[PDB]
Amino acid sequence: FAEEDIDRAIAYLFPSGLFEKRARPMMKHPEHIFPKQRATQWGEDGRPF
Amino acid sequence: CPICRDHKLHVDFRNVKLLEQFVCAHTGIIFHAPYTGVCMKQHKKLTQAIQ
Amino acid sequence: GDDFQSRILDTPLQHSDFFNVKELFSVKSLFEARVHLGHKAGCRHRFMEPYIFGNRLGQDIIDLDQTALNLQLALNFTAHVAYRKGIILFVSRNRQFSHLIETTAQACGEYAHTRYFKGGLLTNAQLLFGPSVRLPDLIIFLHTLNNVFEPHVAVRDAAKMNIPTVGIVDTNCNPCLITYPIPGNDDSPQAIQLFCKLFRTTINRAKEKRRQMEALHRLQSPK
Amino acid sequence: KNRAARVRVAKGNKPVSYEEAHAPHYIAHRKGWLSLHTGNLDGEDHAAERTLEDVFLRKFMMGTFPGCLADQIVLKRRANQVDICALVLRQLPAHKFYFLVGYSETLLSHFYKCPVRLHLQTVPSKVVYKYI
Amino acid sequence: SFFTKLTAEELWKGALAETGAGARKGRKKKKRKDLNRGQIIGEGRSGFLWPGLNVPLIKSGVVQNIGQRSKEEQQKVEATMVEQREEWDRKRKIKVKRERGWSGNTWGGVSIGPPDPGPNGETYEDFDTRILEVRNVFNMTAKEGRKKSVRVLVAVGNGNGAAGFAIGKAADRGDAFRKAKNRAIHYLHYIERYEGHTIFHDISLRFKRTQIRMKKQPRGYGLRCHRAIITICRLIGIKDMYARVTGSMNMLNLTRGLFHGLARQETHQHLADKKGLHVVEFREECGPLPIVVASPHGALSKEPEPEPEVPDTKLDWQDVKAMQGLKRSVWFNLKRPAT
RNA sequence: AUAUACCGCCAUCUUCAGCAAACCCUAAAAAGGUAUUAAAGUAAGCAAAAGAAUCAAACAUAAAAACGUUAGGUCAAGGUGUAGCCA
Ligand SMILES: [K+]
Ligand SMILES: [Mg+2]
Ligand SMILES: [Mg+2]
Ligand SMILES: [Mg+2]
Ligand SMILES: [Mg+2]
Ligand SMILES: [Mg+2]
Ligand SMILES: [Mg+2]
Ligand SMILES: [Mg+2]
Ligand SMILES: [Mg+2]
Repeated sequence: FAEEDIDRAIAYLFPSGLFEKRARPMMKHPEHIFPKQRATQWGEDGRPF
Repeated sequence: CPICRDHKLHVDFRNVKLLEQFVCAHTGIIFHAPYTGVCMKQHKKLTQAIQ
Repeated sequence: GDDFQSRILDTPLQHSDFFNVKELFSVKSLFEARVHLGHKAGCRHRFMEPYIFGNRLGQDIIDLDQTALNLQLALNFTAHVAYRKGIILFVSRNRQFSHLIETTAQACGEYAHTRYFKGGLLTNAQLLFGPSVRLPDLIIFLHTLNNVFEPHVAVRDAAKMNIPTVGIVDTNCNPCLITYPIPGNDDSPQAIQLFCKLFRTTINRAKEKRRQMEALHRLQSPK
Repeated sequence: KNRAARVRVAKGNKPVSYEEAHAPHYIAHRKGWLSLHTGNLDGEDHAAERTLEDVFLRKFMMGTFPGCLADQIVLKRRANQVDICALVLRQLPAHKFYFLVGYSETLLSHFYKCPVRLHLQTVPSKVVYKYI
Repeated sequence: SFFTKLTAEELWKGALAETGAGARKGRKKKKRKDLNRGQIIGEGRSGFLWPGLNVPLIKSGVVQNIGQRSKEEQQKVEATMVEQREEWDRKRKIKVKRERGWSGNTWGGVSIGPPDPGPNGETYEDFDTRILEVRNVFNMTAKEGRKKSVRVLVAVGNGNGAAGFAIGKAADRGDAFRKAKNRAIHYLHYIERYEGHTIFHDISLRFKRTQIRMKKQPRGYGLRCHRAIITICRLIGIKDMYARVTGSMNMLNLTRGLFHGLARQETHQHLADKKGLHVVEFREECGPLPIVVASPHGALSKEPEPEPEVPDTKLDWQDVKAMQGLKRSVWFNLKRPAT
């Protein structure tokens, strides 16, 4: 089972006809949906990296 | 006033701890009535008890 | 345990020149790098006249005896700050020496800000950088003026935050707010390269001394 | 300026749900329809009667579950069956919901002469899409 | 009709009439009320009892059935709810203590609490904040015509030598209080107190057009100063001092001038170091006994300080006039409450 | 009766680019805060933008358009505060 099959399954099981596709149901990998968090720029002592 | 509002407070010559509060610790002068806000009746009574 | 930590941090302050920074420079070395050359008399600041040896046909000359004394103190302070693991930020707005000063900070292991200084960088650090940002413990101003011939904003803003400042001050600058002023030439490439070398050798010596001091005292604890 | 179904800006302290945040021009684009029947399809009859039932069914549920509705209800008609899907806050005890479900279903099945079912999804508190 | 009935949120929105041209025109007033406050689900005027909604579903092991309260029982319940309404209404009526400042209707001299915590949980509970002026300034704008801002001057202090002031401006008074209160904690002067109760020496200064003449006083003298100076002195911790303010009574210039003078005074220890001599004190209540209050840190000198036959000091007529026997004003040294 | 108590739903500037919140700076601040070979401004929200619609594509047209201004329009869509009529 792959990402392509997932998108097809969700479209069958949750039919949505909204024109904007960002507003449709999605079961995507957390990396795709969650924005990359910029890592902390300093350590425990507080000295920037 | 401070004395009248509290009925348990008693102006007596033997109650020195109360009397001390109405005398200047540095100069030993009895405060005038406006200073502590006591009424004139109790100020006279305090002055006699301190004396 | 507690004795060892006290030894590491309190022993260095019982010696006048714990890091032997005196050897790094000499009046002769400074004179080779043209550290005694100042701006014309017209450009002179009133608070620089103490440090000026005289006027050689319109060009103020900087007494290299006062420079040597002040430079000794400034390097000594910069070493103890580096020894105690403090953050040191190099600051300059001269674009001829922007790459050299950024390269020095990287060599030392410290920080450089040679670009446009944002208003509020230090007085509004939490908003700009984050809630727990640790500010610099020392700012070294290789140049104390910006490119419009006005004091660098970080001189006043570093005093507001009570951060000590080691700055190179020339005959047209205002040393009043610099904690450790170093009177000297700020324009010549040979003068700036000498100062950059001194601050880099000084900082590296202080960091190395800390490692050795920790190893000796640490070894004693088992031994 | 357009004032229709637009929850206007305040000072960033007004919680709004997903339904409230989107203005009318986002209908069929970002947000769907709360009621789904076949009466507005082309060549279909009884739009007026389905629409009147919706108005009443919404006023009935607000009064029958006063202060317990987290969002607007969703009405779903299939054949003669009516299905009411309501997000309800967890304010009332559990047994009270069983009473109001039995009452509201039987009463609306004998009023419109159709099988009516109530579907309740309980939320701990209103879901806030954004603070405006 | 049942179809022309609107919700409570929409009914109060119109009736209250908060939004509208009236608000910008400065227009007691009606108060919103919650009508579902005391209503219990399942309770009606008719008094029916619904098992599982407004009464126990099972009672003493008996499955309850529908019922209705008698006319007498329902009348009691109706009257009881009417009583509960009165109790809740009374709560709003109550008005409780606050402390006035210099005057009952003014904010000057009013404590507004400590500044807010710092970035790393740095609490300032030991600091107190006092208001020194609240002003409603105006800026003309094309969009709004006259627009109003609240300019607040506050002072902070821990009563132990550390104090500061700031100005906060906002459109809302509550916001201006927060801005000034947290800004002033960033401008903390440390004020030197002689023995913790007074200034080290007389201080005379002019800040812009405001003149201040402070005088060092003995214990028990109390604060005899401008009400603002009394407020600041308590924040600093000064207990005994005299001050006079003349010229302009600008509150900002008085606060800036006060802190300027109090922070540029000279402690006895400093004076001994500058001149190298001992600083000795002579009290009339201790007789001729010499009291040494500060000794030079380094080397004690041996050259006596020059004592001129006639000093060239610049004297203030106000100070001297009293000792010359000139009658004072009727307003001078009146009996006042303890400060 | 009062749109000069309001909700609701709009007009106008307007397809204008701002608005407001939290901060920071000023030899005091009523207010102001930009310079890119950069000189005290910063980082989030709303609007614009983007996206969606006119069933490939673009462009275009629609739609959208904040805070305010005109006590702008509407008590006669409906509702409603206050006052008024109840043979
Ligand atoms: K209106
Ligand atoms: Mg130069
Ligand atoms: Mg009054
Ligand atoms: Mg109008
Ligand atoms: Mg138009
Ligand atoms: Mg498109
Ligand atoms: Mg747009
Ligand atoms: Mg009109
Ligand atoms: Mg009209």
